[PDB]
Amino acid sequence: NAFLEVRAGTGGDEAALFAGDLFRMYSRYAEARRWRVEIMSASEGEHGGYKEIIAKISGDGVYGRLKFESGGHRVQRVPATESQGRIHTSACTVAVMPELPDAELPDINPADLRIDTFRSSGAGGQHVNTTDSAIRITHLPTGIVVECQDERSQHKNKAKALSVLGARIHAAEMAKRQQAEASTRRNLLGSGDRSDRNRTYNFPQGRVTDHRINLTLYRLDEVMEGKLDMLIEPIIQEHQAD
RNA sequence: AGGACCGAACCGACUAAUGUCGAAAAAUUAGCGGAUGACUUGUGGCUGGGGGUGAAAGGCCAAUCAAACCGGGAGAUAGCU
RNA sequence: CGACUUACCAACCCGAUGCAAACUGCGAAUACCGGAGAAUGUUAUCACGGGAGACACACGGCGGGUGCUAACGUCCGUC
RNA sequence: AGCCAGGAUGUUGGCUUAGAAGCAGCCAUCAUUUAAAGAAAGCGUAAUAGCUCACUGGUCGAGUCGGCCUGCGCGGAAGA
RNA sequence: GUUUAUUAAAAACACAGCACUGUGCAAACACGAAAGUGGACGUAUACGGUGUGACGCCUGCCCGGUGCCGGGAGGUUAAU
RNA sequence: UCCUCCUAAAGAGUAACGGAGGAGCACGAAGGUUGGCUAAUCCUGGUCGGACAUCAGGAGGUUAGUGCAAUGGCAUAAGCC
RNA sequence: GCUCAACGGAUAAAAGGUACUCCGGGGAUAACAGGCUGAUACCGCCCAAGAGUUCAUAUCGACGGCGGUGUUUGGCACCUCGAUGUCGGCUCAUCACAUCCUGGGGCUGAAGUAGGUCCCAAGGGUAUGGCUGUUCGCCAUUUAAAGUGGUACGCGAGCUG
RNA sequence: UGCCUGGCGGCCGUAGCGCGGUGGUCCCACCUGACCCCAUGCCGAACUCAGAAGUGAAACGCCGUAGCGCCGAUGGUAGUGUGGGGUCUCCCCAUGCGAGAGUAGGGAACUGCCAGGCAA
RNA sequence: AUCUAGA
RNA sequence: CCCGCAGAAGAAGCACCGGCUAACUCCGUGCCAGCAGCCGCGGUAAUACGGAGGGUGCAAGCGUUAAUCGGAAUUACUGGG
RNA sequence: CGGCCGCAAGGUUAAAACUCAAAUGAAUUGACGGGGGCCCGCACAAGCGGUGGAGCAUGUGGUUUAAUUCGAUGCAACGCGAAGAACCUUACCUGGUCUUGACAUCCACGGAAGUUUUCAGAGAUGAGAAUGUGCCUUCGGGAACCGUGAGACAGGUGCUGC
RNA sequence: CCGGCCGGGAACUCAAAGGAGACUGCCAGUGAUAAACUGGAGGAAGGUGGGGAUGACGUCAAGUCAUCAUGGCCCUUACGACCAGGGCUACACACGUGCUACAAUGGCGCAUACAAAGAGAAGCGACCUCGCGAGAGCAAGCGGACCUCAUAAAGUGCGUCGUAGUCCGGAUUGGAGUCUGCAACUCGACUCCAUGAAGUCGGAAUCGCUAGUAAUCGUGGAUCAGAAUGCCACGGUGAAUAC
RNA sequence: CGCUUACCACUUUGUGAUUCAUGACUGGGGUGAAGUCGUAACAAGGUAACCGUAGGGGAACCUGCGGUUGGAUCACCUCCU
RNA sequence: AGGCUUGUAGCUCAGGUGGUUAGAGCGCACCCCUGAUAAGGGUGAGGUCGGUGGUUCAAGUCCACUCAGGCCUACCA
Repeated sequence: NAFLEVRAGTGGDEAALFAGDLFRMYSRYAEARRWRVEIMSASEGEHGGYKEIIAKISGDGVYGRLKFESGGHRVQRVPATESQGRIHTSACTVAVMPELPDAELPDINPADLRIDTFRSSGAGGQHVNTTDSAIRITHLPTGIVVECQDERSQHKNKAKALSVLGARIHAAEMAKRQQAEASTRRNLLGSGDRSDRNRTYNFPQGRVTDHRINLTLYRLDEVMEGKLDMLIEPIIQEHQAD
């Protein structure tokens, strides 16, 4: 499965209105091969279409069919918000991120946990001077200690020092996963500007050129309702070339 | 000139050691702060106990103070020892 | 809207087998109330009157709650 | 129970032709030679090979193997 | 500068300065059953109280609550 | 404070900050008496009507009802008219 | 005529602080320390699917089981309230061994050098500084090694505070 | 006294359900009609009256059959009073009492008082 | 109130 | 510094070509690749990018870069506001 | 920033890196003003009947499909191109078939054109069988048609109305 | 034989040709004694009489390369050509223009009146008969001022229904038809019989219209074998309003 | 010769002045063929704009006080000029 | 750890006490205004009321049971 996510680039009104019409294109493509498409979030534009539309597509090998659409898509047409009638060039950017499911974020294995019970500091009287009532727990494979020294009994210090320990293994993992989301998305989502990045869509000539495998399909009605079979297929051939 | 500076008398009491049945019911020895001032001091007054006085700590009021001391109600009361 | 099949869960009834302090179509020993009969017991029994103490219990046997079928623990019953 | 003994075959199986053959799965789990033995447990393989095993003969030659009811023991069992 | 004499000398207290408020003098307020004395032989540039604490840049919004103040209509209301 | 069950050891009684639940009312009739009656839940057939309204029959025999918590009861009925 | 409901009802009518405190008492009842216990803690053992290039058992071992010690926070409140000075440091130690080093072995997924792990062994040895009152810990740099503990988490009629 | 039938019982499942037949001269159940006594939260279905033509169907009774209930030993086991014992949160021994379940089986009742019909 | 970016 | 010898024999690149600036068309790409002193070219028919042909400048040199002055009467005294 | 000045707010004196090939002044022709004046229009006001609600006809978008041909898409597209889609038209799809071709000129040979008829196939088509062999004379040929051969090509309702 | 059907006649209606006609010609006022405006006469008509064609320089990088033509590019055993079936008519919906209605100034039944403009030969098609009706048989005429479509309808008279989702409305459907065409299934039009739904003047907004206009009523043509509620034209009746 | 004295070079400590690097964070500036919030300015720019200064405000800004024309409309009332 | 109090449309809240019926603002969908967007105007849909089980004729409500969020308390030693 995959996350198809189309952010609009240059031409912030027009390419919003066009990112509507890439989302309808792969929308028309996923309905052809019978895949579930679902708009998880959609920031609408000003005059139609979207500034970003991240929509999970599930199905049967969605990622290998659609991993080649990440990058820019430069759009030559006369716009809708054009009262002088000249050509304007814009761009949309697409990313395709794979499914990547979840596993249990803490392994709460207390055989890894060095439980350090020591004497409390602060106030208490003769109780502080003698009872320990303070606990460091050290998750050894991660090196995250947390010291809970809150209450008089050490048990309600220890259960707290296992709750906050579990939440810090959980948040310190979720920053690795969430760190690697935008680490890869930035590399795939281009700079947004029209320097050609992985296709064109040239409506006055009627032509489509994917820069790699310099295809020169003149279709543009056989592309704008799915039917990009001839678009993708030589790319997967010259991707199984390596 | 100065609630100015350094410093004895003088007033005080930040620090350490000694002393803790001591030389002393708060001292000594070596240092220490103020030292013409809102200073300090002699002698005589004046305020009296739910009252005094307090640059205010519940501090001081005769070695006693979150209510003096003495005599009385009184042989209080004591489910406590 | 005719209808469709199933690698699939499963009510009642049927047969077999278990559990229950707050289940009983069964049901003890003991205990308790009552009457009859000896024997033994310095009337041990009861009612009324004077004087109290005491109302902090503890462990061990058994039947239990509770606790971890922990405690020289804690709470009951009986000895 | 020992011991110079013997202890295969097509089945390099077809089968998932990536190897599996006795030795990662499927599995069927025939039958020959027969004094007798299996279309098979474990190592070594990349799998082979290689070392072995239940069984069958000689001689030696007498009991031998494994359970139940049990009695007492042993280990598990380390402190200031 | 002052401070718990006899375990605390400080960041506490006080201070100059600022503000709010009360007081028209037989002053408020205080000590006094009371006469009376202080305030002050002073009179609002004076005096008492409360907070804040030189100096510099400043001191925002809330009158619902609890006070204080002004009002006096209507209701309730004492002795009579 | 009170009611019901269990603990509570087959009379009664019996503790715990033991386990579970209710009460601080209702009713001039839901009281009395006489007379009459018998459920719950399923199945079959049936107008809209339905798994669940009313009908008829059958199975079943108190799994119902009892003004309200639980125990004890209750067809001679204490339940219904 | 009373949610006199704290329901055998003290009033017709009543909230708090005291680390400024005081008195009468109690170890009838708490904080420290000892005790009995062992939930918790730490340390062993059992079975074994797996992890280890095949291989359960060099090494780890899930789901579950059985015990030891009296160190931890606890349970109980048995001793002490007509007083049993309570943390850390300093000086001084002393025992246990479940050994950190040194000494002897077994296995190894042991070529060597170096290791891992397990058994025996307590004779001696076992840091110096920064930070924090700190124990603990983090860090720097050593070392053959920087052991875990009992001793009122030893030691104030020895010191400090 | 031999056999029916009705009432009132005793008794309370060895007695009650099933399944199979069996009776109508009386008795009983049905059944006929519903002026009127009387009734219907509608309805002579039930309750009440006046009857007998018919039927033994339904019920009621009787007889038979184990398919079920049901009753149920003997012996053992469980518990357990009292006294001792242990390898103690549970067992044992001596001793007294002794279940429940299941088994062999038992079993489709017995019995009075009166009244009517029969054979005597 | 606003009307991006290719004479 | 002179003769012989012998054979056209041993001897031409570099920049530019849209306006400024002398010198043009075709093909290749299609805001890409790229150029550029400024103005600006390339968005499918490019005298501006790359190659060909042709031309233009200069020449054993040609171009870029760097530095100075000039044009800049854009530091003005000559010679400005 | 540094100095000086100020109680402060601040003032005064006064740069640099960097960025862009512009910024500016006046004046002109327009366009625009929720600036002015004068006019105009079914523009409003004055009246009449409607659309939007219903049902259908028709066009369009959207969606669907194998194809739902292509174009027009404020005013100035939407009963428009279309003054008329069963077939044809038809350009679209599915399936069958053809390639100098359904369409024209050349070159070469052959074969009058024309009629009639049968078999297969959805049909295009192939496979045939009859039938006539006439209009001018180089008469190895003319002129109307027709089949084969390759090449010059024909063809395109393919693309750009930027 | 009351039929402009016959003799006949050239008045008139009409038919086209040529001509006259209206030009601020006339008058008064008013105005810079100027253009011009208001009113009045005459006049069928009054001041561009009512209508139409006729579209300046330019504006939209407007529309069409699919009417045609052409630059460029492209395919040229294909995107070219032929053939049969399908499609351009699909249907969760939205928008535009229309047609029919919601009724009683109306529906239905009968009798009856009053036009213009057109089209017609591999056409229009009488007459007569048959069929309930679309239509079918023979068929006269006419390339037409004569013959044919072609009964004009709203109108008027007389009944009738009495405000009902109805004798309103006509969708939708079922059955039988008829025409044209080789062919009516997707997908034609029209008739007959049964069917009889949504609909009771329509939200916010919104359009056309100043006179024979709006509104309403019927008719004809092109396209065309058939197939319009569209387009193009024609006449009937015929308003309110502008301060 | 030696010794000594004064002068003085390297060198060493003290505290500064300056410039050059460097610095967690921070203030404004510039550019960017797209973003968010508004519309402050250009017409009387829809409240005339702008200068100084003060106060407030998400921001352009808004408001006060003074000033300038580098501001438009003036047969709309009314009529005397 | 207890004790008290939230959970209702896509978001923010009433509705809960008081047992029988689900609303508001914004958002969203559709149609007008507009050259076009915003604003605006007209029309509309949208909930098993945090999941679980009882009582009751009936659970959004009433009692347990939790789950996610919030505040308070957690002291003398």
